[PDB]
Amino acid sequence: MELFDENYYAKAVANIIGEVKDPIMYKWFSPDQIEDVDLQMGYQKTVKWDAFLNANPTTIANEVNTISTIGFSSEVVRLNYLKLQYKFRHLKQTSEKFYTSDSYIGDINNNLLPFAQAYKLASSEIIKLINHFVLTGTVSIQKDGKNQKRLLPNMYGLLNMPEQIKEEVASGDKDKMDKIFEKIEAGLSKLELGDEFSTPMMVIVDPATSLKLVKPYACEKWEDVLIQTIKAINNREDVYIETSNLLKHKILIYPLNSELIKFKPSKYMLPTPNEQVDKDSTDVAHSYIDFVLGGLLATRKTILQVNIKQS
Amino acid sequence: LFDENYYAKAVANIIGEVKDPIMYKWFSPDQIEDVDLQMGYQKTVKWDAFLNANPTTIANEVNTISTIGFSSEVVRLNYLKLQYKFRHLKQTSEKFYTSDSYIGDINNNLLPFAQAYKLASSEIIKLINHFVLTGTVSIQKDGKNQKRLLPNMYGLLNMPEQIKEEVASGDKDKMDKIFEKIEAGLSKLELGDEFSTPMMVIVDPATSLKLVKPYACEKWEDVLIQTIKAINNREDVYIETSNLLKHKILIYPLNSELIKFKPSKYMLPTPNEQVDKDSTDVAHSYIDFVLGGLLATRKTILQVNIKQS
Amino acid sequence: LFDENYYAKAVANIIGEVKDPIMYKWFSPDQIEDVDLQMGYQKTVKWDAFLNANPTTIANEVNTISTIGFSSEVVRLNYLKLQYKFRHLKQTSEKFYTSDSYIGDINNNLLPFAQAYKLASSEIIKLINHFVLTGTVSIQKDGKNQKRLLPNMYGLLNMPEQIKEEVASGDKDKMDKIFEKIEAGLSKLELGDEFSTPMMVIVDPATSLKLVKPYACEKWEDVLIQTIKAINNREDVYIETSNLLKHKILIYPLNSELIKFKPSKYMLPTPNEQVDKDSTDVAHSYIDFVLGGLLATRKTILQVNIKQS
Amino acid sequence: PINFTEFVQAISNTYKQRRIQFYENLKR
Amino acid sequence: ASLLDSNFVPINFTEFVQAISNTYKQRRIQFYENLKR
Amino acid sequence: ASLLDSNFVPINFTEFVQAISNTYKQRRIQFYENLKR
Repeated sequence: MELFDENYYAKAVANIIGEVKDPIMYKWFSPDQIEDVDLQMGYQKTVKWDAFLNANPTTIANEVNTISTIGFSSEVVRLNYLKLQYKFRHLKQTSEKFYTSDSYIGDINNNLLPFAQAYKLASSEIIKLINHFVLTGTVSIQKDGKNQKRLLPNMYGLLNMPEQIKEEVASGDKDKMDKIFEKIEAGLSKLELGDEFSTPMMVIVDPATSLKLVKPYACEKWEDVLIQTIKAINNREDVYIETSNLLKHKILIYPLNSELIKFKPSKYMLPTPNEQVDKDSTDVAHSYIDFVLGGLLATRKTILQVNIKQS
Repeated sequence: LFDENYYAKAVANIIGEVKDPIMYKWFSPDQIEDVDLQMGYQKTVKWDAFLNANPTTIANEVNTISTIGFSSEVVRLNYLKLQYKFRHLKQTSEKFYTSDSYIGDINNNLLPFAQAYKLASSEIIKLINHFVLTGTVSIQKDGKNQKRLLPNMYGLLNMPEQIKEEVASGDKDKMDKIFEKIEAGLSKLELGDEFSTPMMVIVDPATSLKLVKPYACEKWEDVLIQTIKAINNREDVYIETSNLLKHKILIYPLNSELIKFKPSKYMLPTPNEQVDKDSTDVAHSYIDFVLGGLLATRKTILQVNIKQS
Repeated sequence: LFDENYYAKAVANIIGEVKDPIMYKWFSPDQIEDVDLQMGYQKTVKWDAFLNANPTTIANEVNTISTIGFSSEVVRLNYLKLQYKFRHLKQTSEKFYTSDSYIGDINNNLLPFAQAYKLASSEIIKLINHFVLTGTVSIQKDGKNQKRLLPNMYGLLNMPEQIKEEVASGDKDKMDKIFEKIEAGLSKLELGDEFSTPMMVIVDPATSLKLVKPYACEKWEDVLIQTIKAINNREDVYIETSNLLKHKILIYPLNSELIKFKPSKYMLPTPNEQVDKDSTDVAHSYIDFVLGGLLATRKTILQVNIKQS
Repeated sequence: PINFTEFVQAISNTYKQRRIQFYENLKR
Repeated sequence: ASLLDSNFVPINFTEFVQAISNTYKQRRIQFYENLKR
Repeated sequence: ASLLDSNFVPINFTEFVQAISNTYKQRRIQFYENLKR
């Protein structure tokens, strides 16, 4: 600390608040795959209608009244949605003229901020948490991933969706890209796209997997070989590769087709302020933010999840 | 003003012929933001929010809800004001030196004010570029006799609390060892959630020459580009060469959320009102400029030094 | 004037059918600046500035401020005027030689003034291009009977104080030795702070044939381009083939701050007012042109000569 | 917005418009 | 207020310096707009 | 003053030569404009 009036030389003040940006989960879905629904909490049932041919068509020659038939079928799927809330403290609106100068926004000593800035920061944090839930299917605030919040049934993410293809790379081959690629080939062979195979594909990997991929193939790269392998099965359409720090020794492969994978989030999934505001005789007030989780829908055996066991 | 002061008019008329600083190629347009300051310091406060616990399920009645905290961090950036003086011809005496081909005295190296100001501004811009790239102010090729600067005034090369790698003099010409050190630094890089950003690499001419050698039909430049793409979410990687560096490799992201250049709006050369006059035909003028204003997140810059001894 | 001078009228009407010189492909648009001089010498003065000491910190009271000095350099360029004479038919006589679909005596090799001027201008432009590329004037395939030229009249190939490399006759077919010499010359090249500029390479047809050979799935041309990109801050590198060269390789930047062409604005062919006339149908006309005006900084051109004996 | 319900609906519409704009401006 | 604006007429040295700063900022913006990596 | 203009009527040989030089300069500028390396 300087013993002279150093505050005199503080002739410029810049405050970094950021801005509520678009969630990064939008990059993992096509524009057609996302469709909002009107719900806050509970379950919603979606019915898929289907048709099939019972026999060969009938030739219309001379007189005939016995024609082949076309049958129909239905399937009911139930999706659960959960409502969650967070609380944050902020300055009361009438105290801003006393707690805010031209070179200040709030109490630096007490970390007290006005409602707009506090809401923006909280919204950013909640959007990050929502992105983590969508990518992983679990809710946690620890880097270890433990202390997970128990969730409702029929609430899954891409990583933990049941009835999908799961491959495991043994701890003895955790650093063998050849073994990893063999497992990936097995999963791709077990993939079942049916008549919707002509679709773009998306791959999500962890930084260690990306580092291994950019290595030369054992002058070609493992990434190029994987792209060619995926193009072999997706009718040689676009294959996108992404890296996320939220994953750990996991590889996710899935198509960007609405006929197989859909996202029906609640129209209140993103953070929304609550009407209740706690007030008292002091200058500190509290506010609440609501958000809704759930809504991922997938067909059977259309997602490949590879886990590289570390030990 | 132009009717009374000729020097201001001349500066306004000639200011368009000064080339732009080359430091603009080391930053993205979003990374640079001017500030209104000449001498002193600027306090920057960054506000953050954190989650105390898991969110609370809104079911039935409940009064205890999880909280979201807040925190602040204060950053102090120092700015310094510097000046230069130069001699030039007098406006009322230029006519006695306006030759058919040029204006000025070749014998005495005396120039018109406009040309003298243009040359001085170009030199000062070069010095500013050198300071921004290196963080030190010197006019010698050896880089010694450095001007002492205030604390919290750092460049891209001397920024503290960053990643530093050193290649031993025994391995001074082994691109494999240099790339091993580069890989170690890239692994130690911490870009967090902002890793999806373009990257910038600056190398000295010797390293640029070494990069185009075949990889021990692929090149070390291609290998380095792929390695950096492995961590920057496979986005753009730019490579630049600077004669101001000597056996130094600089790698940093072009992200406004990690590295920000907040220079003073008076950083570039600006004429001073004071003009020294006497009974002779020689007058002196002053040029002012401001140095300082680089802010970087901790552990976001990789600096590799190849020791020569 | 056109009502009186039929020859001027014809020159104006047919001036547009002469193709542009190929020497324009060897220079950037900013590198060429015309001058107003037919014959004589012109002195060009280049000014520079330098920093005498470290800048002065402005704080409290101070009168002793660091100074900025200036320097000058004078360069003299020589320009030469040359003329050619050609015979042609007369305007009042063309009507008696206007044959079917052509005009002129096939037996006597006499042409109308417009066609004769066009052909002569094309030949003179070819000669000017040869002089600009080589710096010598000759009309023989052996390059002998050269016209002696004035000092300070240099071409790209014969400019002094540049990097000159020689490949021995025993290694005339060893592309590895040739490329080693090229790398040595590139290392000796000195561009300073102007290294960020496009580069131009000119080669003979034999060297062009050798370049496309496999490198000892990569080509010698590719390796050369990568090597030049290593030094020129990875700017554009252009490759040109000229039949005016023999076992020579020219490498030089396209930066106007290093190499500048200041030709006379009368360098290209121009008709003369004097026309020889007599009682016959044959007349004579004169075409003027100007040579000289290439200026280059020291150690900025690499000239590799592959000895054949 | 007359009331909090309309305010919430406006927020949801703004979020939807932002998502649509992001997908329109996205180039893979 | 910038030196590029021909209609701009400075009144004093402070306005002249502000015009110089604005001109520098505009030139930086123009360079970034015209840059193509 | 260039030979490209249809409205240009030279008065004397000096003007004609100046027009020729201007035409050559304009042709050089046009060639560099249309050149794509």
